[PDB]
Amino acid sequence: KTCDLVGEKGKESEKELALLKRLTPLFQKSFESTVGDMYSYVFRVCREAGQHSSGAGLVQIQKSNGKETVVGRFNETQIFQGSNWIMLIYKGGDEYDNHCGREQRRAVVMISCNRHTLADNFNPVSEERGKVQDCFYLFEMDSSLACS
Amino acid sequence: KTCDLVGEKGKESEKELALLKRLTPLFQKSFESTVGQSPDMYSYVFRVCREAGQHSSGAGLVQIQKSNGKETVVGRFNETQIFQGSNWIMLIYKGGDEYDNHCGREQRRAVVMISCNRHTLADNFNPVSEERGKVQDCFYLFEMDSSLACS
Ligand SMILES: O=P(O)(O)OC[C@H]1O[C@@H](O)[C@@H](O)[C@@H](O)[C@@H]1O
Ligand SMILES: O=P(O)(O)OC[C@H]1O[C@@H](O)[C@@H](O)[C@@H](O)[C@@H]1O
Ligand SMILES: *[C@@H]1O[C@H](CO)[C@@H](O)[C@H](O)[C@H]1NC(C)=O
Ligand SMILES: *[C@@H]1O[C@H](CO)[C@@H](O)[C@H](O)[C@H]1NC(C)=O
Ligand SMILES: [Mn+2]
Ligand SMILES: [Mn+2]
Repeated sequence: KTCDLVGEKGKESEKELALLKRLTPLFQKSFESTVGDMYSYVFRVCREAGQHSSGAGLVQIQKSNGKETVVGRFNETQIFQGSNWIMLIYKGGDEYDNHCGREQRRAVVMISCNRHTLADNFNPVSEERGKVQDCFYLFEMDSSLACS
Repeated sequence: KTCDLVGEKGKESEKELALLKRLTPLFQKSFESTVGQSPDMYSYVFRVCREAGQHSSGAGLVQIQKSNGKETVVGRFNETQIFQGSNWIMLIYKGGDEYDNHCGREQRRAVVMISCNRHTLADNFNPVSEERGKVQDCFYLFEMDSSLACS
């Protein structure tokens, strides 16, 4: 299984399919947040990032008790690009219980161009959980694949 | 009138409210860019939290057909979303005019990626692309530079 885009299989956006193809070299990799807090984050491109076979593309692990929360699933992927960046979004994460109208969590990853690395510097920016809807966890990473 | 964020008054995001305040210096400005070839040549006009249309439609970004001057609303500022990263700000206007034959006839949407540029308050507004080949979540993408996106 890989990233699933909106639309029927084989009928998805050619623009999105092309971007997934471009990021293929990153599928085998795993990315983890730094700083050594309370939560750690693990992110993968179109592959299982969690340890519970939940279909997670990005997970949040609470350090004190090992709780793994799915932030976004790769079976609900959106991907687009600009001049020197690529935005990847995984929807369908575990539902909130007291924020955001109890909607499913979502992960938004901004990949910026960096000619010096295939991929690195992955880290969370912030979590927007103060809205009535359309909340999300925001992350950033660098990759030469985002360059033009 | 100004940008309206999701949620009733008092239930809006503290982060979005602060970002909205930060963008104030851009409100008085207007941006334009002409792209495409006839009969599909368009003039895109964009404004931050202010009317961009030549008529009171509440448009934040409009697409003008150069052949007849007809305006199509890409996004309305009464449906604004704004967030920022380390050296960029993303602004989204939903509620544009509905597609008639694409994207399940959903309302158009404008996505503007504002990148940091320490040399200008705002410049280089440029239409990037239009995604109208999906069953949902279609959008028009634009880019622009602004020192306000610098951290
Ligand atoms: O589920 P509620 O009670 O709304 O709490 C929401 C919070 O849960 C924690 O376990 C983390 O996942 C936080 O990032 C999240 O914002
Ligand atoms: O309205 P339909 O028939 O779906 O066509 C959609 C197209 O219309 C044109 O006037 C422009 O606004 C294009 O950017 C848009 O993609
Ligand atoms: C994605 O997977 C989850 C978990 O099995 C499921 O609940 C959801 O319906 C799936 N969404 C899609 C794209 O069908
Ligand atoms: C956006 O403005 C239009 C124009 O009247 C309106 O139909 C729509 O309800 C507004 N969206 C919101 C946030 O209610
Ligand atoms: Mn909870
Ligand atoms: Mn039409």
